[PDB]
Amino acid sequence: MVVGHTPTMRRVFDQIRRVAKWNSTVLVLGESGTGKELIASAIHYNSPRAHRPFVRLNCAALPETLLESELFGHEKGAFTGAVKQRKGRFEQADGGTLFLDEIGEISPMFQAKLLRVLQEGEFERVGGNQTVRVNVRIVAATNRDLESEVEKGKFREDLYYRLNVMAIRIPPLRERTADIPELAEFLLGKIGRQQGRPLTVTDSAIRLLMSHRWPGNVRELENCLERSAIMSEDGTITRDVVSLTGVDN
Amino acid sequence: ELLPEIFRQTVEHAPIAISITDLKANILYANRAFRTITGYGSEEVLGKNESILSNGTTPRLVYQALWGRLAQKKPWSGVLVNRRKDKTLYLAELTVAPVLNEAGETIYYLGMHRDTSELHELEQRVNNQRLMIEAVVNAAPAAMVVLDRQHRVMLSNPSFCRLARDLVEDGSSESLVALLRENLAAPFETLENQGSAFSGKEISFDLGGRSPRWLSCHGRAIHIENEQAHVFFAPTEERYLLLTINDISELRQKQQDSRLNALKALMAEEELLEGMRETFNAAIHRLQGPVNLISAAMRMLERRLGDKAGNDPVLSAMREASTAGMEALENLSGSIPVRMAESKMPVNLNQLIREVITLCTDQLLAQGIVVDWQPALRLPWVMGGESSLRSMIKHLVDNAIESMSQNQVSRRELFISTRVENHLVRMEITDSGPGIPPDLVLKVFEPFFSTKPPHRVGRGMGLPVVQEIVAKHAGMVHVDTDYREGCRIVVELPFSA
Amino acid sequence: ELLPEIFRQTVEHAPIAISITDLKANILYANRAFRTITGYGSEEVLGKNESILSNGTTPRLVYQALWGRLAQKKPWSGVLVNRRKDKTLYLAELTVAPVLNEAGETIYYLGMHRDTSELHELEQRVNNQRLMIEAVVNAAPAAMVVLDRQHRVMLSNPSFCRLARDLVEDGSSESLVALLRENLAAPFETLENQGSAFSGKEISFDLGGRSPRWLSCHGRAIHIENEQAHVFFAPTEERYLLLTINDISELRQKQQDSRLNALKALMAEEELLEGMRETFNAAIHRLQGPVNLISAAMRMLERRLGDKAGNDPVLSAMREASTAGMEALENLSGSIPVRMAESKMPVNLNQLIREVITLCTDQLLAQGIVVDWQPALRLPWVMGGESSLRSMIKHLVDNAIESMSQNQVSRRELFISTRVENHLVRMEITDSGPGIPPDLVLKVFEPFFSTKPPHRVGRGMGLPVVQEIVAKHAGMVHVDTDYREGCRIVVELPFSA
Ligand SMILES: Cc1cc2nc3c(=O)[nH]c(=O)nc-3n(C[C@H](O)[C@H](O)[C@H](O)COP(=O)(O)OP(=O)(O)OC[C@H]3O[C@@H](n4cnc5c(N)ncnc54)[C@H](O)[C@@H]3O)c2cc1C
Ligand SMILES: Cc1cc2nc3c(=O)[nH]c(=O)nc-3n(C[C@H](O)[C@H](O)[C@H](O)COP(=O)(O)OP(=O)(O)OC[C@H]3O[C@@H](n4cnc5c(N)ncnc54)[C@H](O)[C@@H]3O)c2cc1C
Ligand SMILES: Nc1ncnc2c1ncn2[C@@H]1O[C@H](COP(=O)(O)OP(=O)(O)O)[C@@H](O)[C@H]1O
Ligand SMILES: Nc1ncnc2c1ncn2[C@@H]1O[C@H](COP(=O)(O)OP(=O)(O)O)[C@@H](O)[C@H]1O
Ligand SMILES: Nc1ncnc2c1ncn2[C@@H]1O[C@H](COP(=O)(O)OP(=O)(O)O)[C@@H](O)[C@H]1O
Repeated sequence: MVVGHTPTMRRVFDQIRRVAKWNSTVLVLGESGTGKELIASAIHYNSPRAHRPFVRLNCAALPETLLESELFGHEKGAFTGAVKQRKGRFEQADGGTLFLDEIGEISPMFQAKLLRVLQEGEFERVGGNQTVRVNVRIVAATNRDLESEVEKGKFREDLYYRLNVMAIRIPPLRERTADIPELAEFLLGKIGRQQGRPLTVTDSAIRLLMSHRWPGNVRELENCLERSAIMSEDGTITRDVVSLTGVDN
Repeated sequence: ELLPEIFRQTVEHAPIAISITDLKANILYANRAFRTITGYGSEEVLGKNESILSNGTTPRLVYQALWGRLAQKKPWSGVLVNRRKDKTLYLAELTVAPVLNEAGETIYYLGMHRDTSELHELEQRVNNQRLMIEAVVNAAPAAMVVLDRQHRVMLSNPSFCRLARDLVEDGSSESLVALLRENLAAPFETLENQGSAFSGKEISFDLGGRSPRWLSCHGRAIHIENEQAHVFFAPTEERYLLLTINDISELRQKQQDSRLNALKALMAEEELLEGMRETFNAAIHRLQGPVNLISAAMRMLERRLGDKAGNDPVLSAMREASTAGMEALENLSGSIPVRMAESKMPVNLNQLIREVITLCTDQLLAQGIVVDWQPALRLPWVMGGESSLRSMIKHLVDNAIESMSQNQVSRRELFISTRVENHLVRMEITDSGPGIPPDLVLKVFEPFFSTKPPHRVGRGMGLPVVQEIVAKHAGMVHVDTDYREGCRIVVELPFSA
Repeated sequence: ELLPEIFRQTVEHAPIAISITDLKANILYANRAFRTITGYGSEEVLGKNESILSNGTTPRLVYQALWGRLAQKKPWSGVLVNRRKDKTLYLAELTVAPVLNEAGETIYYLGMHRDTSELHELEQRVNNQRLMIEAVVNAAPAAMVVLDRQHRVMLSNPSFCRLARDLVEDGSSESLVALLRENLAAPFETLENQGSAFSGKEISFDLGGRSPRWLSCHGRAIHIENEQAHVFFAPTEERYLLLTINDISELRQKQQDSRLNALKALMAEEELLEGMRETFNAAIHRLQGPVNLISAAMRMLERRLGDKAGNDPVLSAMREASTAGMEALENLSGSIPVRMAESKMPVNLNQLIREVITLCTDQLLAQGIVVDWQPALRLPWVMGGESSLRSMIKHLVDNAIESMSQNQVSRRELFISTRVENHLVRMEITDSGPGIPPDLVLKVFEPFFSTKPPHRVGRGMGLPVVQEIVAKHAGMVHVDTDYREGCRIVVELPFSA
């Protein structure tokens, strides 16, 4: 389902089903479009927790107060908007795999709290004081440069060390261009079979992929091949057809 | 009333040997045929005793009976063997009667006989042919028997009696025949009614406790023509029935063993393949954690210290620790096996589970575990590596069995079921054990965690492995939490429609 | 020749039914036997036509010959089905002759017959019992042939003719006997000379390139009594031979596969448990490096910080990193599979090297690899676990095949040899693959090492398992530094003297 053959892929791919089996936290280091969500998904489907809930959480998309509440749970009325008591992500996914996207945007004060939990598997509600030992698995992920934040003091160092414990650095597609032909074929073959017509890409676009720096990695690659196929009446994605998807050179 | 010369001509013209002798059996007259049959000339016959025709083979009781009844003035009838002038021997049916004068006194003896060589040549040929059936019957290793229209055993061999002794309590061939008729059914009835020879029909006997005996059954109609004298011009045929029964028991069962053994053989490599992948999945995982924490530390101590960082012995300390691990992570990751595409072939899941149960049956009965297998009548075959899907069965069943040894198992039972639910082949292996503690239902799935100590075969890997096989199929495996009288593991895997 | 009155009494006392008739065949005189044989009384016979004896069953055609031959003054001989007064029917060999007067003119006719019913009831029984032989043989599966004293084919079934077409070029039953006769030898000789039944003589025929066809041969003696009329009172027996052959070819061919297959599982299961144990050492050794280096960082960091060590977020996490490292190291060490006690037994590696190649023959042929195995003529038994020693060879073969598969190899050759050296059983496997560079000859045995490209299934664990199990057997394993045309791995294992 996931393709790649460069030496960098050997670490990332083998790390996928590796940490899949264990209960250890996972930090998925990588820029946008690297696969962090799907790396965790491939991790989950290859984890014994494949049969258990798989939770994806973006720590940057939630307020600090809501972020602390979500992971450990909160009592009713703890903050504005808490109309009903909500079970924490640590407990809702107890025995499950927790994907924490953009883990590096958490506040310094909470970072101390998350540290203790990751050491002993014990945590407290936001407002509760009953210590619960949980066989919880974590999958962190961050594209932020936490090193600057710890350097600037906005990120606690103790947790950052505890967060980058399972660092799986998904390399940019720029360093693994040898995988581009193998990466594109799986998507192109899938969409070609899916649409009922051969969705082929011209050689001119292929040269672009080899020379592309890939700030967005395969996400920008995927958004184009799928749109390109649409206006290619025969499915033959031509570079002009590639251009209509809005991908910058 | 007739002229005496007519009686003289009556004897003379006969084609049989007729002789008139004195009281001493000296031939005084002979017809044309007596010369022809006995080979003696007209002049050579006068005066010779009838004792010359005896060759000594006839019992003396026959001759004394012949002569004894003559002294009683009574005819005597019997069959003799006479010798012709050329010394050839033929069966001569001789009857000698007295010649009574007008006063009733015996004056002469009468010697008549007819050629009956054909008679004996055919009964002995019958006796020989009767011996032919008796001897040929004795030779067949296949239990063979000839049945008449009433299905009576006319001849049986030791093997059929041995089969009767081996298959029937009494050891009699007749009793063995009765049982075979019921099992043969159509081929026997077709043979009985139409006489059509049937060959190669296999039947099965499950006698309990012993491997069922599978027999190769063959048969043919055996035809006898009518013998009675009045049907010489129009013989009519009857029908016996032949049943030939050959032992092919070990042949058919042994087919099961090899495929059963290739079954455990082919799967046996995967748990290594998953085991080698799983066992090594622990190496980097345990390394990846502590190592990366250090890899950050160099970038940590570097940024705040900046220029002085390069002179900090601490900054070198974590760098060395991180670099050593990073080398391992690359070397450990770079040499990981890449699975070859195991030939995806049509796999009969019920076929395997019926088979894997056969391999693991012995240790199930060792614990008194009742194996109740209910293969799905119509289960689609999955396009995949037979070996890999085969392997995951043993991992799940074995661990459940070890729970069968625990005293919480009031009744020791192994339950294996296959069904298609949610468009997936749902494999449920339920057991009557104490089960897994609810808090440890997943920690057991953690690699190397074993509630039973790792001091036994409990590498904490069987549950991780089944997931990897299940995961390789993009499936899902879970323990049914509703069942608490043991551990019920549920495996959902895609199948080829 | 004698007195006329004797002839009249000769007919009266004649044992056969004799009657003197006119030209129309009306009986004028009857003898005692005619009454006894035909059942007609003396007075009831006089004046009655001979047609009373006629039943109509006999064809009318013969009667023209009967009456016709009388016209030319010639005897007529034939067999008729006569009718007695009680209406019973018997075979009557009737001869009719004319009665001449002194002038040579026919004056009277003679009726004269003999009972031949017993003759026919047996010749039909001959034909009947003959047909028993012809039929029974056809449906029997086992190939059987009836042989005379000169080994001539007396009887054969379609299967024997089919077997002749299958075992002999010409397809003749007689030629099949020649091929079958040579192989049987002693059981056939014992049966022929002494008539002793032999059962279960199994012979193997190797067709060449095909599965050898095994035939189960059984043979009994057939007895024929003498038929000639002269042995009526003392028949003499002769001996023929029946061979009965059943095919047991398919069973034996399937028999080898099960043992081959069953043993495939044993090795694969064994290498898993052994493969586990050595990965532990690499994991523990691999983990120990970074983890200890993590450990050392804390104390050296603590000393500089002093009182600030308590509140240093840097120190706390790295403190745990060693703590996790200590826990990680402990988890690996304590979870080693404690092998169920492997009976350290004398094991002959020569037996196993034959197995593995037969086990591994499938993959070797796919790549066009020539396998040269040179088992030691006398290999002393290796003391140790047969389960452990069996996995040894496949690990070394797995090393060759995977590197053998790399396309850098143009010529694909695999050489295996065994010998005894220095009180140790020394084994070597040599291939034509890329090989081990001289500098890597020794550190390929440090666990997990592998330079094989990731494209192949490179566990890096074969030699280490050999190193692991070799250590279990108090031996030594190393790769020959001198060989550069491939890889030559040396395994030394002590043997039970
Ligand atoms: C009319 C007639 C026809 C015969 N036809 C035949 C024939 O076709 N084939 C054949 O084998 N035999 C025939 N016999 C019998 C024959 O006469 C011999 O008895 C017989 O052959 C046995 O002879 P042997 O020398 O082997 O035995 P022997 O011991 O010489 O005689 C056998 C038995 O017959 C008795 N016996 C023999 N001769 C006389 C006699 N004259 N008076 C009283 N008792 C006597 C003996 O006491 C003894 O019990 C016939 C006899 C008669 C009267
Ligand atoms: C001495 C003697 C003994 C016989 N014994 C027997 C016996 O034991 N059993 C038996 O079945 N038959 C016997 N026959 C034959 C018998 O006479 C009949 O031929 C026979 O019974 C068939 O009779 P039908 O009425 O079926 O046929 P029919 O047609 O009456 O006769 C059969 C054939 O014989 C011819 N034939 C019949 N009678 C005479 C005759 N008087 N002169 C010339 N030709 C004639 C006919 O032309 C015809 O071709 C005997 C004949 C003779 C002379
Ligand atoms: N190694 C890979 N092989 C194949 N596809 C990949 C790989 N990495 C990323 N992708 C593709 O990139 C797309 C977006 O990945 P995403 O999870 O958004 O990465 P990120 O978390 O870095 O944004 C996915 O649809 C996925 O198919
Ligand atoms: N069916 C089951 N019933 C009870 N316990 C089980 C069952 N399956 C697994 N377990 C538990 O899971 C633990 C780990 O098993 P696993 O990880 O499969 O490898 P291993 O059994 O070799 O340790 C065992 O200690 C066992 O107690
Ligand atoms: N029989 C062999 N043929 C070719 N190369 C071998 C052989 N055995 C070992 N090697 C080389 O030595 C290295 C280590 O082998 P080993 O430790 O047995 O495990 P693996 O062969 O799986 O790497 C391999 O990377 C391979 O290049």
